[PDB]
Amino acid sequence: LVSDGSSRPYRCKIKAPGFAHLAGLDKMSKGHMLADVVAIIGTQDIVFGEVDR
Amino acid sequence: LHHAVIPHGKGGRSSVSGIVATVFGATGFLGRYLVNHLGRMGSQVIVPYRCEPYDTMHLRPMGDLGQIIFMDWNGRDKDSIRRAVEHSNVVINLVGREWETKNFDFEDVFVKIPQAIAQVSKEAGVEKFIHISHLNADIKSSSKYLRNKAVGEKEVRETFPEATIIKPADIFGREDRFLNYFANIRSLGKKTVKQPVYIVDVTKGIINAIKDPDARGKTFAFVGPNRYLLFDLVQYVFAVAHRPRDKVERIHTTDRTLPHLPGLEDLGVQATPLELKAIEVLRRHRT
Amino acid sequence: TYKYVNLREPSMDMKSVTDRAAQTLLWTELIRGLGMTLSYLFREPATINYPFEKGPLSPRFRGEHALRRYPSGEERCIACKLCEAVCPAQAITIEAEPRADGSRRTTRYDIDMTKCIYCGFCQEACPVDAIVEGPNFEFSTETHEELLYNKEKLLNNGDKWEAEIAANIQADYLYR
Amino acid sequence: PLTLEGIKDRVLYVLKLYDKIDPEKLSVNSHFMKDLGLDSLDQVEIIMAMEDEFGFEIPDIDAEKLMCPQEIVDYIADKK
Amino acid sequence: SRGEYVVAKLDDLINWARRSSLWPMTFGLACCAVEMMHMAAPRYDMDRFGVVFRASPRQSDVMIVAGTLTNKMAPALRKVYDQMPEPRYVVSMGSCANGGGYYHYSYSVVRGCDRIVPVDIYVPGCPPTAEALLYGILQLQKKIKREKRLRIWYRR
Amino acid sequence: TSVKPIFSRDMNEAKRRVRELYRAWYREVPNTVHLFQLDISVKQGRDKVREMFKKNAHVTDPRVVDLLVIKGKMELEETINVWKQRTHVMRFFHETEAPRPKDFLSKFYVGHDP
Amino acid sequence: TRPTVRPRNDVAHKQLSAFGEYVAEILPKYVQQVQVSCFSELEICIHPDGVIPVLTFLRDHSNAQFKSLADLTAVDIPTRQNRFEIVYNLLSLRFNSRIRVKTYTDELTPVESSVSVYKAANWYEREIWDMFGVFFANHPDLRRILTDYGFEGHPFRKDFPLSGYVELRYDDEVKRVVAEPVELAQEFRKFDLNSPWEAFPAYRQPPE
Ligand SMILES: NC(=O)C1=CN([C@@H]2O[C@H](COP(=O)(O)OP(=O)(O)OC[C@H]3O[C@@H](n4cnc5c(N)ncnc54)[C@H](OP(=O)(O)O)[C@@H]3O)[C@@H](O)[C@H]2O)C=CC1
Ligand code: SF4
Ligand code: SF4
Ligand code: SF4
Repeated sequence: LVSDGSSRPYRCKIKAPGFAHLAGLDKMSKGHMLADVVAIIGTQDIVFGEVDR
Repeated sequence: LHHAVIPHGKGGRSSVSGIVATVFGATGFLGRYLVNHLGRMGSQVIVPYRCEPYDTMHLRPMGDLGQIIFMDWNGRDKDSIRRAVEHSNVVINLVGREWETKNFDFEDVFVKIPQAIAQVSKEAGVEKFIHISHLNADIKSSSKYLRNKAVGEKEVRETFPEATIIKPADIFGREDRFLNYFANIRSLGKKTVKQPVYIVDVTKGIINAIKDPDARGKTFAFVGPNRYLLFDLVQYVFAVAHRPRDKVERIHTTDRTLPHLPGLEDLGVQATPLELKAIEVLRRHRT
Repeated sequence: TYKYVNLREPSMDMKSVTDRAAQTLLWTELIRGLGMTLSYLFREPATINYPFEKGPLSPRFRGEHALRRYPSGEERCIACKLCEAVCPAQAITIEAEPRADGSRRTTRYDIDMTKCIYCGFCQEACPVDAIVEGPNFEFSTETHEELLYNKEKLLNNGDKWEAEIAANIQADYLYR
Repeated sequence: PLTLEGIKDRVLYVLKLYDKIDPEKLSVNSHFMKDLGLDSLDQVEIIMAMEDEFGFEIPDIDAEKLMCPQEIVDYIADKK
Repeated sequence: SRGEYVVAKLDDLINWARRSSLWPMTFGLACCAVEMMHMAAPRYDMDRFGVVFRASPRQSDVMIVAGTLTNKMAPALRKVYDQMPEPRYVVSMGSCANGGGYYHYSYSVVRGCDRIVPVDIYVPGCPPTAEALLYGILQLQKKIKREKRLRIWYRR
Repeated sequence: TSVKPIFSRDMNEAKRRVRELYRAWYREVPNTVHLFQLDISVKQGRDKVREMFKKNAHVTDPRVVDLLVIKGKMELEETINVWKQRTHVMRFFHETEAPRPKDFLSKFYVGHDP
Repeated sequence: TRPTVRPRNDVAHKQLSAFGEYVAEILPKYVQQVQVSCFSELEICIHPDGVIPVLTFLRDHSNAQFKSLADLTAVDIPTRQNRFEIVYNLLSLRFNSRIRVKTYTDELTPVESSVSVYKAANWYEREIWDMFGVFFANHPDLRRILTDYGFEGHPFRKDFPLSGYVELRYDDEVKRVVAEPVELAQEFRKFDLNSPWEAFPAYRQPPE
């Protein structure tokens, strides 16, 4: 949170574990196949709303 | 006139524009594009249908929130038609099946339908009534189609005389009839000179004429830019498309210009050629 | 404090290694999974017959957006604009006028059912409990025109019932 | 069959083939940029158009240094 | 008028055959997808209504647009809509999807899915409760009960 | 006053990079108009490309020219891939009116647009 | 003062004060502010040249480990010539403490692309480039991620308004989806909530 002396926040921002987990997908899946990639997307819990910020 | 019929601000997406249009038809081709360009203009369209609401459903979201409105009509009673044209600024008449049915001929749709709607219109007090017609529909032979359209032309000219009787040539587009029959072939080869006019210049002309007053009373006719042979056009269609009785007689019948009545140039719209839009629309061939 | 996993070894004793070989070549715990799933087969399944049996709820559900009124009296709303001041998608639209009597009232009280996220802030913000989140949740509306409530629609929807709303509030006017 | 005059003739008819040039009006000292009313946009159009016509890549600084028909012909005579 | 009698009976049979199973495709962008999977749950059934949840777009009877439609989403959404058989119906689920909703005043968001595909059944809520969504599918079935296609074809 | 520019020293390197970027856009157009199964002649597309270049010719500040070159390179990458669809490429064009001219009296009929 | 008001520890305040004084003394080349709030979370305010040297110091040295990287944002503050604020956030695995490395920057001059020492900063830097336009020289790949491709404007600025300039709709004219200038259906009303009367006397700035 970034707050002016105010009732409105000046700037909020969210550190998202979904975004951080999706960030390393190439190095997590350099040596496998596509169903294993779907299992990689599964094995890090995803909502795809929080990954957006 | 009352407020909320005057224009307001810019155009598009429920900006309150001028005309409130009662449209007969609009489930077909040209009426659907006309509702599309009035929705781009931002005009309220009252359309009655007679069919299943699924057709008016897949042409429903053209307008903004609650702009266009759907109701019912029938080809028999004046009460439903009059209820549909109780409060209307402008009204357009587009109707017609190109084959006779069990309950309708080429007669009495083109004859009986403009009679009752023009009756309740002239008793109603509508303005800028635009009635379509096929080009060169005569008293002459070869088509119950064309002669019943000529009778309807004489009717709309005689009663309610300040109607814009409008006619394009045989139009081509995304859902053309005759270019589809050119695709749905087999064959035969004849000669006829012919000018094709693309659909969006036609409907742009119709919306410009219906929103621009002082251009009333005069019948209009739309002109194709090329005007060459039919069989050369069929060779052009097969070349661009990569592959080597009533409709065929009514395309071989008559295609001429008339120096009496004014066309595109008194409206100020650019004409799109056959070649550009034909290359745009001739998809769905082999790869 | 931590309690981690996967710290063992396959036991080199003959019985344990031939048991792992028996599971490998005899398909055992797969059939154990089949037995567990057949045990859930022989249960009675927990379904509800939907059009006849409706699923249970709470006395504080947030549904219909109905209005209330006074006992044999007039409209409960004052048009004090608190609900439009708190409405986090601004779906409330209030234009207020007083009538010929003198008490301050409205002209236009519109709820957009599209924008309504169903918080409950307009219920908590109402000082006189004029707007109340309703009990029933069946809108299912075939046209987008019909999903924009007017104040008269809200009054008809508050006069189709109060006894449900009054029973829920009279049960739970003590928590909130 | 690769002389200076054959390259100049093929450069000549592709200058004929370019549309906005009015007329061709070839000269060894033509300078079609300012003496014929053209843009540096049209300069780089013609330079990479010759690149599209008959060969080597013609990079940016040598694309800048030409500004002239016969100097293009002589630069190709240097490079080809 | 046994011609009309056969038309009415055959129309009843074919429309009951349409509204009987109605397997959808779950498009399901945001948390409305989670509530759709909660009406896929063992309490609120879908087996009873012939309704099979299925990701296949090629055989989609109805389509439940749910979640939050964006500008980046919309051409791919209508491309999903195109490769679909012409008897088709649309349930717009969710305040986000049936008119913009809580993200109505924003950029990158189409103001409801009315501006892309036509909508038969709007069901509002955030999330629209699985009970209420199942009610909306019942009123969709009653819309299928009133369609009169073969009546219009016979007296056309 | 210390300002660190991106690439530029004078506008010579600016001219050099923008003419190379225009060469890249020229050899970019026909492959894309063939790949996306588009509906526009190549002449019209190239003329709208060079019209978009000629829109911002009024900038002499070299950092701004560098940032324009970097933006154009970004969108040339994203259109030389298949990452951008038919919608964005048509969105560069304007075939849906948008009819608004700059006449005084035309803006006086459909008013309140000074 | 004691019930329902959160008490604090002056011990952690003294620890962070001494630590920030230590870091300020031993990297004098770029330290401008070392400020400590009331609830003991450290802030170090840094010139935009010592990005790589200060982060290479703060990753290591066995007195401030701070391996854990978090948020990056550049809080858009006008009424300045250096507008944007790049905020590194660092967490120590070994010491359980939070330091905020606020370096300042302007619109067009790059800071030096912290992805060289921080492998978590890659999509963070790509996000800041997409939403703001803070350029990052010596970076592998800068693209637009968390925006549309054909959209531009760098929307998390203050110059970009709430609604976008463009708005999509499908049309059957050209049989596809097109963008138009924005035609809102309602105003997005603006409540003048900035009430007077000085709710905090301690944070008064000196007027002119
Ligand atoms: N090249 C061309 O095709 C040209 C055509 N025209 C004219 O333009 C008009 C529109 O053409 P087009 O779209 O191709 O054809 P359509 O048949 O699709 O248009 C007629 C419309 O009126 C409806 N309609 C027709 N007959 C009846 C009826 N008996 N009862 C109820 N509704 C009826 C149609 O179906 P529904 O009932 O389902 O709504 C449709 O909505 C026609 O009148 C045609 O003559 C003019 C010049 C050139
Ligand atoms: S808060 Fe209650 S009384 Fe006040 S305007 Fe809203 S509904 Fe009316
Ligand atoms: S529940 Fe609906 S009407 Fe009430 S404050 Fe929330 S969005 Fe507004
Ligand atoms: S309406 Fe509510 S539950 Fe549905 S997608 Fe939007 S935020 Fe999620």
